[PDB]
Amino acid sequence: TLEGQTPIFGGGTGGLLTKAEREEKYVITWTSPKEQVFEMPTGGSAIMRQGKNKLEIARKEYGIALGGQQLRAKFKINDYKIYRVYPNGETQMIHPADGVFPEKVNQGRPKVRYVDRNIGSNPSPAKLKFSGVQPYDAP
Amino acid sequence: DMTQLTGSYAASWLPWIMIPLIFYILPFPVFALIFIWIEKEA
Amino acid sequence: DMTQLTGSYAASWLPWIMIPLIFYILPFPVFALIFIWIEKEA
Amino acid sequence: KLNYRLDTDPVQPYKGDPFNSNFSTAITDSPLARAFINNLPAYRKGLTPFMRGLEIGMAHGYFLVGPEVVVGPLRETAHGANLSGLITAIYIAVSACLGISIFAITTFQGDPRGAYGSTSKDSLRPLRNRDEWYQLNGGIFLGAMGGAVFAYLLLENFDALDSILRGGVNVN
Amino acid sequence: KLNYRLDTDPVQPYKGDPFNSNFSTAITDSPLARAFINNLPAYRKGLTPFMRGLEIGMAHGYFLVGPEVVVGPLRETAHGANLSGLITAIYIAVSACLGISIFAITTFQGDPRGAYGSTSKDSLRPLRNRDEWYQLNGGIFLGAMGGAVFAYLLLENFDALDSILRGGVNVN
Amino acid sequence: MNISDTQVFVALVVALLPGLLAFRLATELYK
Amino acid sequence: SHTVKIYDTCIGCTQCVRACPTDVLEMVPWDGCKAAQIASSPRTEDCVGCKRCETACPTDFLSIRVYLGAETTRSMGLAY
Ligand code: F6C
Ligand code: F6C
Ligand code: CLA
Ligand code: CLA
Ligand code: CLA
Ligand SMILES: CCCCCCCCCCCCCCCC(=O)OC[C@H](COP(=O)(O)OC[C@@H](O)CO)OC(=O)CCCCCCCCCCCCCCC
Ligand SMILES: CC1=C(/C=C/C(C)=C/C=C/C(C)=C/C=C/C=C(C)/C=C/C=C(C)/C=C/C2=C(C)CCCC2(C)C)C(C)(C)CCC1
Ligand SMILES: CC1=C(/C=C/C(C)=C/C=C/C(C)=C/C=C/C=C(C)/C=C/C=C(C)/C=C/C2=C(C)CCCC2(C)C)C(C)(C)CCC1
Ligand SMILES: CC1=C(/C=C/C(C)=C/C=C/C(C)=C/C=C/C=C(C)/C=C/C=C(C)/C=C/C2=C(C)CCCC2(C)C)C(C)(C)CCC1
Ligand SMILES: CC1=C(/C=C/C(C)=C/C=C/C(C)=C/C=C/C=C(C)/C=C/C=C(C)/C=C/C2=C(C)CCCC2(C)C)C(C)(C)CCC1
Ligand SMILES: CC1=C(/C=C/C(C)=C/C=C/C(C)=C/C=C/C=C(C)/C=C/C=C(C)/C=C/C2=C(C)CCCC2(C)C)C(C)(C)CCC1
Ligand SMILES: CC1=C(/C=C/C(C)=C\C=C\C(C)=C\C=C\C=C(C)\C=C\C=C(C)\C=C\C2=C(C)CCCC2(C)C)C(C)(C)CCC1
Ligand code: SF4
Ligand code: SF4
Ligand SMILES: [Ca+2]
Ligand SMILES: [Ca+2]
Repeated sequence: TLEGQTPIFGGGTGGLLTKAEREEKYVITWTSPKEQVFEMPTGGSAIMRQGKNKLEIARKEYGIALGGQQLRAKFKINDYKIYRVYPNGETQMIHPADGVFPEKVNQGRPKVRYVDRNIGSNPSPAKLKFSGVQPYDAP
Repeated sequence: DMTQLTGSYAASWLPWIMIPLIFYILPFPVFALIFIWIEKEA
Repeated sequence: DMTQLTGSYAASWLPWIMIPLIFYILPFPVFALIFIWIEKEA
Repeated sequence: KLNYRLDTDPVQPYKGDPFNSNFSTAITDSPLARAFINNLPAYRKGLTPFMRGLEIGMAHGYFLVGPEVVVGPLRETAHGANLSGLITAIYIAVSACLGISIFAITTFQGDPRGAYGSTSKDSLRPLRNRDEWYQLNGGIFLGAMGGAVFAYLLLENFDALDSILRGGVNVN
Repeated sequence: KLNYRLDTDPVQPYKGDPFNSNFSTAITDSPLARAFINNLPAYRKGLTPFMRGLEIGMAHGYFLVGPEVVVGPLRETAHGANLSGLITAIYIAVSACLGISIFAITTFQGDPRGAYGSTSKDSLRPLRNRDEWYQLNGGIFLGAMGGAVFAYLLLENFDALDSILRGGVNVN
Repeated sequence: MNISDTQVFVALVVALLPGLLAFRLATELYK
Repeated sequence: SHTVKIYDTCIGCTQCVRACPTDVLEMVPWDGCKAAQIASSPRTEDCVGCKRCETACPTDFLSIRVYLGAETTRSMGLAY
């Protein structure tokens, strides 16, 4: 379970919808040094509490925008985490994936979807006809 | 003519529609509403 | 007379029924068939 | 120094959840609005799906006859206008029932998508089973056909009913 | 030296069972035949028994009016011919619904005999419960009565419909 | 003197043959 | 989901990772550039295709490329 107190908010029209209860939902948790006003990702203003906060958001981009552009940039809060919550109740922490923010290089991270050539050396699509491989996926 | 109910006043169709509505159309639904009200479990 | 749709051609009753059939009788069932076809789960 | 003043707010979050995209207003949460909406045949507690459809069909089929009788293209004659209004109600209701049928066919495959899935909590869409939709549709069609005919019969006998409501039937 | 050549046979055993008294033919197992038959209201997947009866009755009551209107003993006058056709459809449908009722009464005692027993696997007779047969019967009667009356109304107003479908109602 | 009722009915029946063959081709192409 | 590929011309300026609004990208150790780091796309399932990363990329031509593919709920940016 995710712990924290929801920010003071009188209600809004940009909150969760059927997708939250049916497919997936996101939660962003952070700790603030004081009670202050922040902008909700989908409009309106909310008041983050003194201790640790928990906010439910419909999309992952809401958490990245709130944590990155407001918490880090404006409030100097660097401990925010984003969780993906499924209807069955399972919760996985997706940001930061390994506890280190992606913009900082961290050991043990593998190279994913790396092409060992310059982009101008991709093969022509005529060579890959009926093979099902895209030019950028070609070896 | 005096073989039917009529009205020389304005909108004489208003009694024509409202007498049935108040006296033998709506009263049974109103009684149903009151009966549901007075039978509700606590 | 020119107050109604008529036909001097053979079997002039055919447009009398075929126009309603193709244009406002069958199309909704046809759309229903296509809707079922394009929404079927894999 | 920050005072949201939520405790004295005339408009509260809906059902105490500030993040459900809804407000507690007079339309959505007042005692009269809740009593009226929740006791309509679509939401009335305990009603069987067929009984829900029957009452909805009766109400809708009855008034759908009217528009073509008064301003329709057969309005010049009483007999023709009534027939056109009855057919218009039948065509609309049958088309709607066909839509309700194919809605049930396509929605309820495996775990339904959206608001009709198993984990959905949409209180405004309580018919969560395929069987309930088909029972509702049967009630909708029969109610709409009956209500349309009831309006058709009253309009067809409007001359007699007008004498009825004025006491002209008491001459002899 | 024996070559049954079953692998290249255009007509195969039905459903892979050579000993079920059936063949895989264009009528029994072609994709179009299966799609049409299995989607008739008697077999359509997910339909409630009442909704099956409503569609079956609607179609049958509608066309049963016709035969007595055209070649019946009251065909000399339009008004009489329509009434005789409506009554004939009502009498036939009520007789059929009475037969359906007594079918359900006698078939479903204990473990039903024949194709409606618990261990029977008759894919062409899927209504295995007494409740399903009564729900079907209610839909059959109401659908047949509604379809017969719908045909009766169109035939009774045939002069109006004929002007309707020719634009003769647009003179005034 | 345009065609008669029988000719119209015959054409309707004849058109069934390309109608069924069009369905056969359409379903075969769908495979 | 969209496909995000990183080519060997990357200089490890971390600008694509900072520009991503859904955290698709991260910086991983590398040796092909002076910065000793290269961009990676482990979370392309969260990629919306905004191409903010390509705008941020300073190399010529782009060291990071986004190829729009099959659309999902999260790639369409749908809150419903
Ligand atoms: C466009 C538009 C349009 C149009 C056009 O213009 C129309 C028309 C029309 C016409 C035809 C008629 C009249 C005629 C006269 O005047 O004369 C007769 C009368 C009488 C006969 C009357 C008598 C009396 C009665 C019988 C009583 C009633 C009863 C009830 C139903 C019960 C109730 C129950 C519960 C309580 C509810 C009518 C009517 C109508 N309505 Mg119409 N509409 C429209 C609309 C609408 C809407 C929206 C809505 C809502 C939903 C609506 C409703 C309604 C109702 C309820 C109604 C009635 O009742 C009536 C009848 O049907 O009837 C029979 N619309 N419409
Ligand atoms: C002995 C034999 C015999 C006879 C005698 O001879 C008869 C007769 C007769 C006569 C009466 C009439 C015409 C008429 C005239 O011409 O004119 C009017 C028209 C109109 C009005 C028309 C109008 C238009 C409409 C309304 C439309 C349609 C609708 C639909 C129903 C819907 C559909 C839906 C889905 C898609 C299916 C009739 C009709 C008939 N049908 Mg008889 N029939 C017989 C048989 C049969 C069988 C088997 C079968 C298959 C079951 C059958 C079917 C049918 C159908 C569907 C029908 C249609 O509709 C019609 C009516 O009803 O109507 C109203 N039969 N049809
Ligand atoms: C208390 C006042 C009062 C009383 C006793 C009556 C009495 C009557 N009115 Mg009436 N009327 C009134 C005020 C009143 N009117 C007002 C203010 C209006 C204008 C909106 C009308 C408009 C009106 C029309 C259009 C018609 C009547 C008609 C009638 C007669 C049949 C009843 C009916 O159809 O009601 C119809 C009533 C209304 C359309 C609205 C009534 C509004 C009043 C203010 C409601 C009063 C509620 C009451 C005080 C609370 C009772 C509490 C309880 C404990 C007793 C009856 C003689 C009918 C008639 O003439 O038949 C021959 C008729 O067609 N009335
Ligand atoms: C492609 C050829 C073609 C076209 C465009 C039309 C067009 C028309 N016909 Mg027609 N007709 C055709 C061939 C065609 N006809 C043939 C071959 C026959 C003999 C069976 C008829 C028999 C016929 C009758 C009896 C009547 C019409 C009528 C009409 C009119 C209203 C539409 C209707 O009710 O269709 C009715 C159509 C049929 C009964 C059968 C049509 C059979 C054709 C071959 C189907 C062609 C399908 C097409 C090629 C596939 C489209 C693919 C798609 C991607 C576009 C309209 C002007 C009506 C009229 O005159 O109104 C005033 C009418 O009552 N047609
Ligand atoms: C010959 C077979 C046949 C017949 C007579 C009917 C008759 C009927 N169906 Mg139906 N239906 C059929 C096959 C048939 N169906 C099949 C195969 C399916 C599976 C897709 C359906 C699915 C279906 C649904 C989902 C619903 C109906 C409904 C209805 C009734 C209202 C009309 C309507 O909405 O049509 C809709 C018809 C279709 C969607 C498909 C019809 C396909 C057949 C082959 C049409 C044959 C017409 C033929 C070419 C021309 C004859 C008519 C003409 C001479 C006037 C009506 C009694 C409705 C009902 O019960 O009302 C309350 C309704 O909601 N039907
Ligand atoms: C007056 C005309 C009214 C409109 C035309 C009729 C519309 C519906 C007709 C087809 C319904 C059933 C579909 C096949 C029955 C069926 O279940 O087929 C099954 C067939 C194959 O499906 P799959 O490959 O997924 O395999 C599923 C298996 O069950 C069958 O192999 O898929 C189709 O839907 C067929 C191709 C699409 C449709 C092709 C075009 C439609 C016909 C075009 C030509 C019309 C000629 C008209 C002549 C009169
Ligand atoms: C009214 C009512 C209601 C509701 C209902 C519903 C929900 C309905 C639905 C309906 C529906 C759900 C419908 C549908 C429709 C459909 C359509 C309209 C379709 C169309 C299609 C088309 C047009 C196609 C096209 C195409 C394709 C896609 C492919 C191939 C080509 C073509 C062109 C063929 C309720 C219950 C509340 C109550 C009572 C009343
Ligand atoms: C919200 C509200 C309102 C409104 C209301 C409304 C909208 C109403 C409507 C109403 C209606 C719109 C109604 C209707 C009803 C109906 C009915 C009552 C029907 C009946 C029917 C019948 C009875 C039928 C029968 C049949 C059958 C079934 C079969 C055979 C044939 C016959 C015909 C017999 C108001 C503004 C006032 C006020 C405020 C609030
Ligand atoms: C149509 C229909 C159907 C159904 C059907 C059924 C299932 C039916 C049944 C029916 C039945 C189930 C019937 C029954 C009948 C019976 C009878 C007809 C009887 C008779 C009897 C007699 C004649 C008697 C005799 C005797 C004896 C035995 C002893 C003593 C002496 C004497 C002589 C009295 C279905 C569902 C498919 C679909 C829809 C339509
Ligand atoms: C297989 C096939 C076919 C055949 C088809 C058929 C056989 C058809 C029939 C059809 C029919 C035979 C149809 C019918 C239908 C019906 C209907 C659509 C009805 C409706 C009804 C109604 C709507 C009613 C209503 C009502 C009620 C319910 C109550 C009150 C009164 C009234 C009247 C309102 C052909 C050869 C072509 C081609 C090939 C394939
Ligand atoms: C006269 C008469 C009759 C009747 C008949 C009828 C009723 C007919 C009908 C007819 C019809 C009604 C026909 C139709 C046809 C159609 C067609 C011919 C179509 C075609 C199409 C096409 C060729 C195309 C196709 C395609 C493809 C291939 C693929 C994709 C899709 C589509 C569709 C585009 C009877 C025998 C009873 C009796 C004797 C007399
Ligand atoms: C109360 C309510 C509501 C509201 C509403 C409103 C505010 C409005 C509506 C409106 C509407 C919803 C309307 C409708 C309309 C319709 C129409 C306008 C139709 C028409 C039709 C016709 C005209 C037809 C014709 C025909 C015939 C008859 C036969 C064959 C041929 C033809 C096709 C020609 C809602 C939904 C929210 C919810 C529920 C309840
Ligand atoms: S396209 Fe947008 S979401 Fe996808 S990796 Fe680039 S910046 Fe991130
Ligand atoms: S913006 Fe371009 S150069 Fe900079 S780290 Fe990303 S891919 Fe490499
Ligand atoms: Ca009297
Ligand atoms: Ca007119």
